[PDB]
Amino acid sequence: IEADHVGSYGIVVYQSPGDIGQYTFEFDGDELFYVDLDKKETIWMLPEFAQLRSFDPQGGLQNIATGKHNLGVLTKRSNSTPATNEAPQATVFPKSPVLLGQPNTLICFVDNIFPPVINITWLRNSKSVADGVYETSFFVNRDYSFHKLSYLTFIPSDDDIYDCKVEHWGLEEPVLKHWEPE
Amino acid sequence: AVTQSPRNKVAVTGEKVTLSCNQTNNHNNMYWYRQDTGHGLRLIYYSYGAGSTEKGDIPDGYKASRPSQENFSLTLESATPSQTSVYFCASGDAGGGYEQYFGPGTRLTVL
Amino acid sequence: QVRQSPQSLTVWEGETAILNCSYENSAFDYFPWYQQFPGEGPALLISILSVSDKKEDGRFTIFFNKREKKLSLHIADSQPGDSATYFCAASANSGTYQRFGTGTKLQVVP
Amino acid sequence: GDSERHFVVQFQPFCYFTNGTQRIRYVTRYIYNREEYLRFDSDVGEYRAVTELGRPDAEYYNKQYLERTRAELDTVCRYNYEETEVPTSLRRLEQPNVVISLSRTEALNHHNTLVCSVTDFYPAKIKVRWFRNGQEETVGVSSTQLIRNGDWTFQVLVMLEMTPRRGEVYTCHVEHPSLKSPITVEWRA
Amino acid sequence: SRGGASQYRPSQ
Repeated sequence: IEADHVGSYGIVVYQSPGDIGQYTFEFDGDELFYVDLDKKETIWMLPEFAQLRSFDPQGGLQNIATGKHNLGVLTKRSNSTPATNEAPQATVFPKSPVLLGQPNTLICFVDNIFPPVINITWLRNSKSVADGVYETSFFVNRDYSFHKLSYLTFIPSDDDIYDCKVEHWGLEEPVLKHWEPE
Repeated sequence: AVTQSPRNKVAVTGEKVTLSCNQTNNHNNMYWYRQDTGHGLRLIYYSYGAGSTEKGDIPDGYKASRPSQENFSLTLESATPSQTSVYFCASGDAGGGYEQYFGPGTRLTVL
Repeated sequence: QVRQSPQSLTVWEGETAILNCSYENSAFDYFPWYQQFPGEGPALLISILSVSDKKEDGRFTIFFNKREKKLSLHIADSQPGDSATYFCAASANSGTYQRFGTGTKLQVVP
Repeated sequence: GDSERHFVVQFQPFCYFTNGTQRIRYVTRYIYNREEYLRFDSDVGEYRAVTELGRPDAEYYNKQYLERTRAELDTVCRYNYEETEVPTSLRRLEQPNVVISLSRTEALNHHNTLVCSVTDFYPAKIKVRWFRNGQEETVGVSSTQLIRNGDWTFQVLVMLEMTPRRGEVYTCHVEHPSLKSPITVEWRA
Repeated sequence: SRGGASQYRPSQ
């Protein structure tokens, strides 16, 4: 469908085994928030926003439960039809134009994710970097697969190379998306 | 068609009272209330029903347990006079905009 | 929170019993009234959505006033048998639990 | 449920807004794995089953929920837009950063590429153009599609194939809702 | 300021 604005208030994603779930709110394709199901807390991507609007985390928990319910009913009905593994695609690009010595952020956009289970990590020269890393929830795609983005803060150097490593059940070997200040 | 274990129970301060509930309606949600002159019904604990448990309006001094779809129990690990009331169990569809089905009730006295 | 104006009410069989209710959480969208007879638990009588402003079913009619967050249950042509305690509840546009009120006790004199 | 037998379900609500709230379309999609089996559509006004898999739900859903769902169009869609979007996302204005850079080496005659980087802006609507000595260039020009950063900002890169010369002035012109006046960046040999 | 959400409806 079409519009000037699109709101998704209550996207529910529940999967098994593992009873893995996700509850989010999207607006114009961006994450408003996701409900932390363990903390029972609404996590707004933009803090400022939380100062003006709110959402009771219980709404997410209540509906995540229904997700547990509908799944199963459907796993029983479908005659236990499992999900088919797709192969993720990754793209790496900087938030701002690269300038030697100036703080920037590297972004890894991973698309065509299905099912929504994945490990995305950063490698500075071939060594895993775990600090200064942020990850988004799973965004819904039109075809029902998903995308997700990961971020790495860093200082651009002539002596530094990067790679975004994606691990998924749809890949036979982890995918390394390479990137370096050109 | 909702049932509750003690339909009437009298315990002493400090005792570990445990009212239990049962619902055949095969509902996902279950609730524990308490009626008191001046407060009407007050939710204490509820469940999305698996092994789920959530705090209501007044959960202090209480703890609930939903071991299965049809069983939801309320537990006081140290009875208090302030807990002398009529407890109402309930069940309904996942939600809140859905009708809630109540049990008969349960009068409790600590002394 | 929910509030019920008539702390207590008595009317003679045949008249019109008006009950009042109010809340102040504009997010409330569903309001079900429960009826409780002495000895048993409460039970759903009539429920309305914030979408409409009226709902009828027998002698029972809910008058919902979106703004001012008022609400009232009218029982036209009273009748002994309608005499227990009535409860005005409400839930939000999120899917959160219902929140009841003080509850008005109605006595219908034959 | 033997070994690598993964199962998931998806609920995807949609509030499509056209011209503020003058027109709203509410769509609720029920997906099993990646298959949409049941769907509510305000246009249709009913819970029609999409595929076989959703055959058993239609009747029941229209019974138990039809009224509760139709209402969400007002209590969820219209409400969230006018009460929560208006003060937050619909008010977000982040200004573009704009810089020009050459792709190859700076010398006195090369078929290089000027890149105009327009970054960290919100919302999406934006206009970027290239000018050579005050005249707009549209021939060796190309821009990426809108790049969503995922942090509520976008960027777009616009390339201009050109051959630098003496006293030749290139300009990148950007117009965006967050700018009371357009931004213009200049580049010379 | 309190947002609402589309309720995910259970089956059966």
